[PDB]
Amino acid sequence: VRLRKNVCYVVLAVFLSEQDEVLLIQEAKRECRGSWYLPAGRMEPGETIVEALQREVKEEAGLHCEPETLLSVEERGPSWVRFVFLARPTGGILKTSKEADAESLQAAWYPRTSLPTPLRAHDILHLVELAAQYRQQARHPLIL
Repeated sequence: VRLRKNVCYVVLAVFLSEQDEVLLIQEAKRECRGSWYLPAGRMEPGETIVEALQREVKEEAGLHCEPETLLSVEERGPSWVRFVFLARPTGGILKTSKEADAESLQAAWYPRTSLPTPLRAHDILHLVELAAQYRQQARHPLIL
């Protein structure tokens, strides 16, 4: 729970439902306004990694969640790190266009196979595939 001063630590949530839908958010940030991404943001000092994840999901999408696995850990140089969790919903209220504000314009569930446009960046396509693969394996355990 101690963070280095000149390091940026990011958490990102991939939700992939039993109906093969992904939870996306429509960015209110001026630097990518109206583009679509996954719930994500920067860890704050004093929070655990999973507390950060839950806060960002709640702020951006309105939902309560729990992590199911860590799907990917990425660095971009030594001063940027991202923890990409698979998460699942455990309560809260989906934050729709009714609540449009500076945290997010809306949150919405889209078919993994028919994602909205424009996407903020195309790295989440791979992160979503990781989730699809984990879900596939979980439903096909292959016990003889």
